[PDB]
Amino acid sequence: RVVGVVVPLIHTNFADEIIKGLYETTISSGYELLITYLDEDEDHQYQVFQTLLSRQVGAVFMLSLDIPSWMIDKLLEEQISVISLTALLSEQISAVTSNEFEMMNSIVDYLIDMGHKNIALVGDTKLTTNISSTRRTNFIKSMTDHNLAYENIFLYGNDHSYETGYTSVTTGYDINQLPFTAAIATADMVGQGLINAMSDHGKTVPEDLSIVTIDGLQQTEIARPKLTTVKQDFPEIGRIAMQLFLDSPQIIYIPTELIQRDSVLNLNS
Amino acid sequence: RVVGVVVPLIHTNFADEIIKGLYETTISSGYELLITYLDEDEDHQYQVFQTLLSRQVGAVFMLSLDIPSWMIDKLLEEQISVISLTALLSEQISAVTSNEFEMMNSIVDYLIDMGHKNIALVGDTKLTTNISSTRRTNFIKSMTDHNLAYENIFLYGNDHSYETGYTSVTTGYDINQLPFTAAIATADMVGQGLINAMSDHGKTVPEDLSIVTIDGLQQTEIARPKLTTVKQDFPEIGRIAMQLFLDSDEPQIIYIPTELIQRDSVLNLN
Ligand SMILES: OC[C@H]1O[C@H](O)[C@H](O)[C@@H](O)[C@@H]1O
Ligand SMILES: OC[C@H]1O[C@H](O)[C@H](O)[C@@H](O)[C@@H]1O
Repeated sequence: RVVGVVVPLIHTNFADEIIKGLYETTISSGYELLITYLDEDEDHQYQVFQTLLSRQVGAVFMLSLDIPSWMIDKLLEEQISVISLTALLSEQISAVTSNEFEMMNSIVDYLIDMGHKNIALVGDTKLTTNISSTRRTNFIKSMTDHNLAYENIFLYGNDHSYETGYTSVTTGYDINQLPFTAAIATADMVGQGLINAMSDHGKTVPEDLSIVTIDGLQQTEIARPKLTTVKQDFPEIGRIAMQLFLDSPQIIYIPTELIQRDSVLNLNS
Repeated sequence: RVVGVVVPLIHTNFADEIIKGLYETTISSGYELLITYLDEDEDHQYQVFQTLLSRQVGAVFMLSLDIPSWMIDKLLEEQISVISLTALLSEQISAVTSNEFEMMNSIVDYLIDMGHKNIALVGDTKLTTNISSTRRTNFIKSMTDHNLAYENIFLYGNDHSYETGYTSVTTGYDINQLPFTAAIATADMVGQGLINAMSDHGKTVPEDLSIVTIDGLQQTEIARPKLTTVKQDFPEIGRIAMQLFLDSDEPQIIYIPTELIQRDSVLNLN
């Protein structure tokens, strides 16, 4: 009675929170949890798969979004259950996730209510050949649904790192003449990068830039000012996913919450 | 051709860095890496052990200080190599670690050179029945080796959390009249807690409190002020532990060097 979890070698702190939930449910049901890491090297990825097959796992939980199709097919073809978390990896399998459009729309709704019109999405905003640009597309859809235009929509960045947040307002835009009043950060660390870049250049959040992040992990509480954030319930994603395996395709959505803290200015005030 | 790594459920981010090192050496030697978590429940611990020998691991790397003796013994008795990382778990096994006294002594030496005399250790400072209070003991030894006295030595905390750092100078001591001028934080997040507690109560680091942390991970770079820190080479610890296993067919301790990185969180009082 073993289940596997595949975690990217490069991941936000959210993996540990998902794993805490998976672990709670595996322990109480008589299963053990094996954790394995996945790099972007096809040959190493295959070695790993032989390690999932050869520990005769009953299920594999995927957190990545960057999993090769042959891995999912090979696992399913061995009668192993495959369930993806925080993303919809394949038509063929079930997923447990926060609802991406609802998260994004909750932020845009809020920032517009707070008087913002010119808004940036900062973090993982790139277009690629094989991976959906989920947040980029949802941001643009939500902004346009709220009757804002292309001229109000700003994008920056290739990943969820602190560095991307930091560079967005140093190399990306003119920190002394920012064309947006608010930034939606695709992960908490991007938000911290923004805070520090502003502070390091003698500016202050939220007076000089409002920020909202997605994930709502510890860093949003450690930041000064404390970051307004859409908090995901990562442990619940894990628990619900394991329970889905135990009870046996579909998509199950776990709700999120926009937590209002100290990083947004009311421009109507 | 598999090795296992046992990680505590409650861990600083040092584990990931060790795992990065382990992984690079396993990859290039044709081994695969199984990661398992360990909680405080003896019955769950035994299941984890059953998962380790049933997956026929050649070696098990231990990161915790809290592993039961019976697990180490049962693994060794199955002819599985056991090596501990960042801690010397048993006299029966090899270990790869930063040198704890050298780390602590380097920090105390620096703080005293910078004019500090009244110094706190904040973080995991508790005495227990079964786990050596390594940092507490080394702090005290170093302070007394430098001819300071018990009246100069302050302690606070039971763990390496942000909350322990934050609470140390708010509910542990009087934030308005701290009896120490510098705090040695046993983990980076403790240092972050200290910075925030000071900032939230109208004070500023380092003007009102100097801080040095142990570990030197990303939090020390994103903190403001940036934290002066003893940086451990966690990936090197991981690589060397795996290399020890690969090179083996008695038990040794291999010390991995550290370095004190001076940033923005210490004031010279002289
Ligand atoms: O951590 C930032 C993001 O990482 C991954 O893309 C997850 O799918 C997403 O839920 C998370 O917000
Ligand atoms: O992260 C704080 C401490 O945690 C663990 O106890 C490690 O053994 C130690 O090396 C580290 O400094």
